[PDB]
Amino acid sequence: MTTQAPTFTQPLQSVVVLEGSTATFEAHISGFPVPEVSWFRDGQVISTSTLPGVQISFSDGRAKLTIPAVTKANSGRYSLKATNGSGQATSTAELLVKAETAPPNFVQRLQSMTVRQGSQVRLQVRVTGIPTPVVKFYRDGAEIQSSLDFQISQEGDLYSLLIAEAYPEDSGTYSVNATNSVGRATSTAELLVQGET
Amino acid sequence: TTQAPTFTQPLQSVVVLEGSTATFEAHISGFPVPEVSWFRDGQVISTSTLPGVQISFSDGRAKLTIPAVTKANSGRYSLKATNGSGQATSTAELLVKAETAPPNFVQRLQSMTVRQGSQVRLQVRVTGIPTPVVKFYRDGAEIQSSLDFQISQEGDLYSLLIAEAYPEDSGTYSVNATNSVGRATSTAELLVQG
Amino acid sequence: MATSELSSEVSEENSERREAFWAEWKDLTLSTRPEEGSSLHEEDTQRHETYHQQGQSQVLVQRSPWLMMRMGILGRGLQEYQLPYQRV
Repeated sequence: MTTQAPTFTQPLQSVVVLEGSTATFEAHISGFPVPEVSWFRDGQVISTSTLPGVQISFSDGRAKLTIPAVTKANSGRYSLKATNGSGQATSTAELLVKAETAPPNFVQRLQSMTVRQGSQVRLQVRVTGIPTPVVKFYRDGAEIQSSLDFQISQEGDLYSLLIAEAYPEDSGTYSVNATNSVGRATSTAELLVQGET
Repeated sequence: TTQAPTFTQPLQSVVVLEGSTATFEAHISGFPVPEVSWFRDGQVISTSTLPGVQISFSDGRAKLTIPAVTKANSGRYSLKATNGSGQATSTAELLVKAETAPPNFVQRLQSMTVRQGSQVRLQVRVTGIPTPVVKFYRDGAEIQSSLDFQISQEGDLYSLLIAEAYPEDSGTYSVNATNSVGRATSTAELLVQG
Repeated sequence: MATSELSSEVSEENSERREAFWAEWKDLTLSTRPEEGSSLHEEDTQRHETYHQQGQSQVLVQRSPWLMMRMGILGRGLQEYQLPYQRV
């Protein structure tokens, strides 16, 4: 009833999301006759041939583009273009896709223990991280190379160091250090091997 | 079992807008219950060095509240818990941002066709933080306030008053508003009929 | 302009058992997108008027050893995800 050029009642808004989750750009639009509407990535037109699974809708003045499962490669600038006989209107926002990461954590900590000469001894931790943390064992400050002498072995996310038979020379301060690209952690405990009585 | 203090949820960084409330929170377990104390940049926290701070510690839950933070409040915040068995420290950062906003035209320029000899008034309304710097232009050339082309500011309302328009005054007028976080531009066309 | 990097630390010790524990990690990272990143621009060919605007947006991504992320644009709300991230 009033020939009016297209105008964004509310522009697109950039969004940060978790790789693997859904992302949605939303905008509200006005105009008359009602605008033709269309979407772009980095200047390129968007179709189900460029972005399989995309859900696009445009009704009641509200235009929506949704990506059910976003990948890293989807990052870029997104534009909604609205056209009509009296003019034209564009809105651009970014999509930033972040990968899962978590710093090393000890869900189960090394634990100080007292034992008898000639006992089998197991020091074990349970470590979580993303990416998977590199883990090392130490005694009195020096790193342990798994070997007959101290068998280090992983079983799921549970790491353990077996002392086949323990002797006083083995008493000391042990510790495990877990690191990855986003953080580090250390769990230290003590082992006391009792002597002859 | 006396149990040394330990965190089940440590402090975590906090970013927040100048003037809002910032909040550090942590859950601590232990027995007997630890004596907790908070620090900033290594110096102990008190109403004296952080006016209006609120502190609380009940049911394993420690919590420090800062009412109306200011940039100067940024820094490392620590929480310490001790008891007979041992202690525990948990450290985190507080970064306060200036509440800012890109220039916005609440009222935009408007094209108008008028009569030779008329008084013409083109006006916009612009908001921003920091305060935008606003300038007027004709066809790309910046206009210099004067009696014939009077530019004035009234609150956040900016005006150009063309005392006497002529056909040579026709063209594309525009207003540019810029600030540290953005910029906005409104252009319109003035037609002066002879 | 300049990405900010906030780190958190934990340090606990137990003298009854002679056990200790440390941790330090990239807790919160705050980045600044260039205004060209989110812009709007309108042309009215009937009334010969144009409008343009662009603005910076700062993105905030947080993480923790307890397997839980947080992210968003500062000004809008944050979203909380549960690491080992699933689907509903």
